[PDB]
Parts: sequence; structure tokens; C-alpha cells
Amino acid sequence: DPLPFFPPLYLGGPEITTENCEREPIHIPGSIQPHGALLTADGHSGEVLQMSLNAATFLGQEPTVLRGQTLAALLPEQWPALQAALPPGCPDALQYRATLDWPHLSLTVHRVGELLILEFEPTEAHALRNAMFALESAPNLRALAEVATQTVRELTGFDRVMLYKFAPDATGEVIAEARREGLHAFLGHRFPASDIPAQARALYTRHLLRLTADTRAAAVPLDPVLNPQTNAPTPLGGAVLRATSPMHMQYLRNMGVGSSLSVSVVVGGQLWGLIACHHQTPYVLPPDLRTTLEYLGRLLSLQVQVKEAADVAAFRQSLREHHARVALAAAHSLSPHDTLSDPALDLLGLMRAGGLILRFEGRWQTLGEVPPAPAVDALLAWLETQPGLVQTDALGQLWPAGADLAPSAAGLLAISVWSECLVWLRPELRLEVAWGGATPDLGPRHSFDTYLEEKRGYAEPWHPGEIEEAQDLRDTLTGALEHHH
Amino acid sequence: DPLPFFPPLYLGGPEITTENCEREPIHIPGSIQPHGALLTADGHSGEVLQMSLNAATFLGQEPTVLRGQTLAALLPEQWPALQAALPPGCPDALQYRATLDWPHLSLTVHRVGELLILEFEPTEHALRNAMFALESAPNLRALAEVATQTVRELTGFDRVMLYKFAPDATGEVIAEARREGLHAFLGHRFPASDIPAQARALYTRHLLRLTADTRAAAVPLDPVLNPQTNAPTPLGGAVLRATSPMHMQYLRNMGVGSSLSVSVVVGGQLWGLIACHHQTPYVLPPDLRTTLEYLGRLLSLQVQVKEAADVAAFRQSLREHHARVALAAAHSLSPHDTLSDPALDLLGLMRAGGLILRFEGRWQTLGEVPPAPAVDALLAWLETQPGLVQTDALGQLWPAGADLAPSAAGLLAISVGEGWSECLVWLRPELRLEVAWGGATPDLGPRHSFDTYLEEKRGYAEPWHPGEIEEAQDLRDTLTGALE
Ligand SMILES: *C/C=C1/C(=C/c2[nH]c(/C=C3[NH+]=C(/C=C4\NC(=O)C(C=C)=C4C)C(C)=C\3CCC(=O)O)c(CCC(=O)O)c2C)NC(=O)[C@H]1C
Ligand SMILES: *C/C=C1/C(=C/c2[nH]c(/C=C3[NH+]=C(/C=C4\NC(=O)C(C=C)=C4C)C(C)=C\3CCC(=O)O)c(CCC(=O)O)c2C)NC(=O)[C@H]1C
Repeated sequence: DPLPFFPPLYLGGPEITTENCEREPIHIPGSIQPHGALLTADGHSGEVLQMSLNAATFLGQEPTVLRGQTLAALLPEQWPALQAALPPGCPDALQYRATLDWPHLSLTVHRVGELLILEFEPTEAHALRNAMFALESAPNLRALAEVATQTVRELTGFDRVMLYKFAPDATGEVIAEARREGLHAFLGHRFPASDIPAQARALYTRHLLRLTADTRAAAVPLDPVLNPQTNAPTPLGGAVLRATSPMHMQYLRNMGVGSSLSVSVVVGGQLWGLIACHHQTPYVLPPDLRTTLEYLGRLLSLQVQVKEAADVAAFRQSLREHHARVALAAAHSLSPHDTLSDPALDLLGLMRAGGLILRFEGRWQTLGEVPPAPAVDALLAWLETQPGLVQTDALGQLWPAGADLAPSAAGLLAISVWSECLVWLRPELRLEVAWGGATPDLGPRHSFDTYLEEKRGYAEPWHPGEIEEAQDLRDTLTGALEHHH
Repeated sequence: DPLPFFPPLYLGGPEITTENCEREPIHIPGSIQPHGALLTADGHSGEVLQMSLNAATFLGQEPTVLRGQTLAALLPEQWPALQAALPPGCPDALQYRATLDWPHLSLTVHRVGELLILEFEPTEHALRNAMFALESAPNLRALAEVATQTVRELTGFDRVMLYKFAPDATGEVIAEARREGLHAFLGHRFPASDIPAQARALYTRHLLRLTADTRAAAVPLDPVLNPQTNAPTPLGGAVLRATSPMHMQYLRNMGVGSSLSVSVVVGGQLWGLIACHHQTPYVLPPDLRTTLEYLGRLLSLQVQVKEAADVAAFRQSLREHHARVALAAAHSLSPHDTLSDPALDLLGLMRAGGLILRFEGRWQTLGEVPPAPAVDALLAWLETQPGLVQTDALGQLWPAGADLAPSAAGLLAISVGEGWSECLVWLRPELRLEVAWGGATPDLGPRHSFDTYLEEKRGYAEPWHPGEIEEAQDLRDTLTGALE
């Protein structure tokens, strides 16, 4: 549920700063980048309605001349096959493409609702093949990543290439970095969510590619801006040539980036990460090379979807011997305290939690480094109010009085069998983030160097297998409840 | 857990028929197809050990001459970059490739354990626009027929089919792009045996294999046994591998000169094949083969999105009925008199013809159900069954269940109380399903008949949709919570 957008600047809407850029209508700029021209057309008749101001440059004849022509006349040879590709009411993620001649031009076309949007830019006319196999036999998330980043750099010759992966909190972390020997190294830096805003993420989920060929160049509006059909903003998301919002363009200039590009790494209908890549000088990429990345980006999604899902399963098997023992031993004895209390079962080693607490039929029993008694009892009280299995790396944030006595009471992992329940406390960790410029709030920042922060109150993150293995026990444990009741 | 294989024919092993072809060592033929030559080499030194007999044809100099050369000498220009691609102890699913010159030759190389295996054969906006039609393909079928059509348009095959497997290792051709004139397999289930145990396992790892000429004979090696081990050579990763003669007759018996297929694999499991045949002999350029290999792995990533989504859209169609039955069940003490009410539409949730309810001794029924003394015996068996029981044919999971088929055919059972004191069940009536085999399903050798065989199996019932199976378990979580 991302925020709904304001009207644009060219329709009496407000102007942009840090506060309101969350709700910016990026998809309707009414303008494009100069490196290529752009025409719209009527869905049914094929009449050309809107043209770019620079439509006389690539085509070779003025906007006033062609503002009213029909595609049957202008593109007589393409128009027959073109319509067969783009049927009425289809998605906008469908792109037909062919090469053209003029006294060459690569042509990208798509359809949104009832309006056809054409794209025009030049074309010059075993890399990915061998690469694709190194992706297959890449033994883990990281190996994949660095092999993947390296591949894009070798193929496109960028000055920088990074594999940005997002987080649960919309932030990210550059996990892999192929770059020029000389440039600053972002590798291993978390950037805040705000750097890629709410709607941008949602637009990159549907459309898998966008770029900026020249950061300093100015935009080129349309003729007219409003779609004569609707008399309203034009949906330009599916177009490569879309005008990148000025906010981000300064963000790019403030790093020192002439040409930028990125590709969507999407898995399970959700924007998982980006392949970020920057150049120094202005750089217009041939359509062939852009398509080669678009294969590699969707390809790279299918590997993550296999490399993540597998790398947890291999960890899952490492903690199923301890699960096997605790399955049988728990189902035997009447005493629920005096079975799980025993260090033979290694009830701490299953989670690697610094402390634990056990509650069964009134008695509260503890083991490991745990807070004092009057503290614990108040911690029991809150867990009774909490609905639903509770898990957090910072208890202080989910409970204000929990930030107290941090040495022991920092992290947490709770499960219910709240009369008879389990819990695993975790000690405080002095984690040290690596932001690329700080995380508090003027405009877009000029500092992008290695900022640290030493946030206290947070603890070691629970691994996907450590979260799930606990729930597997919850199924088999509650089944042994009836032997008492 | 597939069957372990016999030794080959060229090492004193037994010969092949229908009975024993399940345990055939297809991966070690010790021979290849003539359309391209094949050389092995030492992993460390790069010395050439084994050569094909026809290695003098493409290369241009005899086997006796080069049987003992080193790759530093033979391929001086490739050898440096080649080793960097294939590090020691890597997987065999890694293929380096470059183009060559001779007084042209595409070169495919891979590494298994400690032996390098080279492959040699000639070389002379389609996939781009296609790839997008895959994205906006609205469903499993639309995807399929668009996908099959694409391969046919791209390769110009006489036939192209999207074979999808089943839980029972059978399949069903669900899409078919073909020449106007050829017999239509579209919609035909073939039995599991047609693609055997190990073959499926070998197509999981290696995503492509072919046959460029069905009638042509194989070309052995020189020597057959790997001088390193003195043992069979692993040729699975090679495109040029000799297709086992059994299948080659199976292909001839349909009337297929050139065949090819690509693995559609999802979640580490062989989901389906893109089957494609030609009439005349057909050696495909390596470029075109690679284009399919993109499209096949690509097509895997779309199924993994199109299946997983198309169930979620169905799941939402039966969560209003779930929402009502969540609240109404948690209210009343009477478990019978709440779920008995036709207001809750407890039949409409599953669309089951009949149901039965058991709670605290009382057995209550609704819908077309079998007579009382029958039901009571059906209760007895469910108490013996461990674990949630589901089957489209109860007769197969319970011999006395095949009786009284009109009502007692299909089944879907769930437990609330541990054991079977308080539990649910949904019976389903018998369905006269009509299969479309491409030649019959009983057991000489490989069959000559591939026409449209039907069977009218009685005892089976409508299959439970993935959402209908899961929605019932979602209720089981929320229902048992109202037991206390
Ligand atoms: C308050 C407004 C802000 C501005 C908004 C903004 N930014 C984008 C597009 C991107 N921002 C990105 C952030 C990064 N750039 C990097 O180089 C790295 C890491 C090395 C990060 C984390 C990225 C990657 C993009 C995508 C575009 C691209 O890669 O070239 C938009 C949407 C632009 C559009 O296409 O419509 C907006 C509105 N940026 C801010 O940080 C805040 C202050
Ligand atoms: C007793 C042994 C038998 C033999 C088993 C067998 N099958 C294969 C490989 C394949 N079999 C296939 C069967 C089909 N081809 C189709 O076109 C359709 C449906 C339209 C089916 C069900 C297919 C597709 C393959 C993959 C190769 C291909 O044809 O593209 C092998 C292994 C051969 C090899 O790769 O070396 C073996 C041993 N087939 C039988 O039917 C039984 C008699």
C-alpha cells in the first residue's frame, strides 16, 4: 500500500522536496530524454496524436508536418504485424520491436489501455552463453552475485556495477561490486529506503528496466503534453526514454554519475533487488546491449529463487538432529520443566540464544544469562497482552520498558504451545551499520562516504531456518500436550 | 530414489528389452552421433587421451596421429582462458564455448571430476519480442501455446509440444505447434515408462539433449575406457551423446527423423519438457540450440510465476465461505448442528457431492452418501489410517472402498481431534473419466501404435484442485482452535 501521487508540475501541482517526493508522479513527466525521439498514436485508427519536440531530428521532418498522420501511411510495412503483437486491453509490459531505415532506427512499441507508444533510437547492429552457465554452477548467494556483477561489467564496460538487494524495511545493502580500479567502493553499504521511494519500487516491479544516458542533459517535452484522447497525463512507464525525475538526477550528479542504469531482480511478484550500474561520462547504450541485460536480470531472478531457497534448506538439515531428539524426549516425561531444562537436549544450542526462559503450569524456569526475577515477571505480563508467536531483534522497539536491562533483554524469539509457552532471549549486540551518507533528514544529499552508526539495543538477526525450525517444534510439541491434559 | 543401473553392453552387461530398460546406463554409451566429433583430455596436463573414431573428419588428421598430444599444443590460443572457466572439482553443468578455424568449428567443453570433454560441430529480435509475450501471457495455457508457437517459428520444426509431467511420472501434451498435415498429439497423456526413471533424473541436471538423425549409426571412442580410470566415460553433459537405441526406435516408430527436447525445471524438480520433432534428418546450429536453452530456463521462470499465481487467484474465490465458517463454527457448542446447516454451504466450499460429519460419537451426514452399514465400515478404516487422507480413488487405498462406487469413489479427509474421535470428511461420486493415451498403457519391445487410444476407467473421481486441498487445511488450523 504505497502513497497515492500528486498531480505533476505541468498541471498546477506542487514542487518537490525531501518531504513530498514520496508522493511524486514519476510515471507522467510529459517529457523524455534527448538521446531518442518518442511518438504516441491512436489505438484503433493508428493516427499520430502526440510527438516529441525533437521528433524532427531522428525522423527528419517537423512536428507540425506529421501531427495528424496515420501509422498505416507512416509505417506501412510494420503496421500489419505490429497490431498482431499488441491486442486490445493487454498489459503494458508487452514490447514489440523491429529495426528501421531512413534516408537505421531501432523501434520499441507498447500499448497502454487504448494508446500506442513508440520509441526511436539508433543502432550500430557467446558472452551471455558462457556467462549463463557460471550462474548455474555458482555455489551460493554471494558467489552468484559477484559472478553476476562481474558479467555485466565485462559485457557493458561500465565504470561501476553493483548487486543491490533490498531488506524487510525497504533499505538495502550492496552485496557485490564490480567496478573500475580507482573509484570509491560502496560494496557492503546499506542505503536507506527513502533513497528508492515507495512508488518507484512499485514501478520497477512491473517494468524491469529504466536508465539515464546523460545526467546533465535537459528533458524534451511532448506536442501536446496531454493525450488528445483523454486530455490527461501520458503513461510513460513502459518507455525506456522516460524522463528520470530531477530529484534522482541530482542524487546521481551528487555522487558523480553521468550515465546510470539498473535492472529489476524480481522474485515471487516482489521487488527483491536491483542491478545498479553507473558510468562517469554520458553513455547511450545500444538497444541490443540493453536487451542482453534484460535476459540476464530475469535470468538472475530465477537463480536467486533457486540459490536462496536451497541455501536455507542446507542449513535446515544442520538443525534436524537436535529437533529429532527433542521430539521424542519431550513427548515422554510428565515434567515439562525437568525435560527441557536438561542441558543434554541443548535447548540453547538449537537457537544459539544466550538465554532462555520456560513457563509451564505456573512455574517459571530459566537457563542461561537472563535478567533478574522482578524484571522477568514484568516481561511475562507484556507477552500475555501480545496477540498471535512473537519475534524481534530489538524488544525495546516492540515494548518501551523492554529497552531497559539491555545486556540480557535485547533480542527475542517467542512461541506459544499464554499459560504454557516458550521463549528465547538474546543479548545486546553493538552492530555497526555502513550507510552511504547518514539516515536522518533540506534536499538530496552531497555526502556519500562511509558513515557508520553504533545502534545499541539491537541483537543478532534470526536466520530463516532458526525462525522456521522453532515452528516445526511447535507443531510436534503441542501434540504432546494432551498426554498431560 | 530411481533404480541403479547395469553395466553397459561394451563391458559384458546384459541386452535391452521393456523389462530391463528402466535400469539402463544411458549416460555411458562409449559412442556418439556422427554430426560432430568428440575428444577427451587430461584435467591437469591437458594431454589428449580418448578420441572419436571420426576425429579425422572434422579436424583433418588421423586418430593415431593425435592420440597422445597436449591441449597446450593443439589449442594454444584457447587453453589459457579455458582453464579459468572450468576450475577443479566444479559441477559438470558448466560449459565453456568459443568459435574456431581450420584450413569453422564451434567448440563446447565441460569438466567432470578430473577429465575435460570437448565437443566439435560446424557453425554457419526473435527471442526479444517473444520473451515479452511470455511475460504478459495471462495463464498456464496461454503461456504454453505462445511458448510452443515461438520455438516452431524460431527453429522451423515440423512439430513442437509442451509436455508437462504428472504426480505419477506420466504426462500430458498441453500445447502443440505443428505442421498442418501431421497427426495431433495435443491433449494426450503418455505413460511414465515412455520417459524412464533415470532419464528424468539426467534431464534434471542437463537441460538439453537431441537426436539429429534417427537412422544414422553411432561412432565409438578410441579407446572406450578412460585411460585414467579404465572405466566408462561420463557423456551426459555432451550434446553429441549417443541416444540409447530403445528410444531411437521409439522415435522411428512414430516416424521421426530428427528429435530434440529442452528441460523445463522448477524447484529442483523436472516439471516438463519442450518436445520437438522433425521429419527429415536435421543438425541444428549451436546458436539456435543456445537460443532454446535461454527460452527453456526462461520458460521455467514463467511457469514458477504462472502456476503459483493462478492458484492464488482461485484461493481468493473460496475465502468468503472460509470467513463465514471461521466465526460460525467458533460460536455454538453443537458441532453437528452448526456445520449441518446449508446456510454455511459446507458442500459448496469443496463442491463435493456428499459429506459426512463425526463429533463425539454422533455420525451425521449430508448429500448423496452411501447406506448406513456401509458408512460405519468406512469409519473403521479411517481409524487405522495414520496422518489427513486424500484420494480421487478410494478403492485403490482401500479394497472394500471400491464397493458402492456411485457415492464412495473420491475422498478428502481431515482430522480435528488427534486420533479420529472428532473429524471431517468429504466423499465424491464416481467419474467416468476418459484418458487419451498415445498407444495403450499395458505391457515385447517399443510400440508401433501411437494413435489415439482411450480408456474408460471407472472408480476414479474429479481431481482435487491445489486450492481445494489447501483451503481445507487452513480451516483445520482455525477449527481445532475452537475445540477447547
Ligand atoms: C526525496 C527524493 C529523493 C530521490 C527520489 C528518487 N530516486 C529515484 C530513483 C533511484 N534512486 C536510487 C538510489 C540509489 N542510487 C544509487 O546509485 C544507489 C547505490 C549505489 C542507490 C541506493 C536508484 C538506484 C534509483 C533507480 C534509478 C537508477 O538506478 O538509475 C526516483 C525514481 C526515479 C524514476 O525512475 O522515476 C525518485 C523519485 N532520491 C533520494 O535519495 C531522495 C532524497
Ligand atoms: C523400455 C524403454 C523405453 C524408452 C525409455 C527412454 N526414453 C528416453 C528419452 C525420451 N523419451 C521421450 C518420450 C516422448 N517423446 C515424445 O515426443 C512424447 C510426447 C509427445 C513422449 C512421452 C522423450 C521426449 C525423451 C527425451 C528425448 C526426446 O525425444 O526429445 C530414454 C533416453 C534416451 C537418451 O536420451 O539417450 C530412454 C532410455 N522409451 C519407451 O517408450 C520405453 C519402451
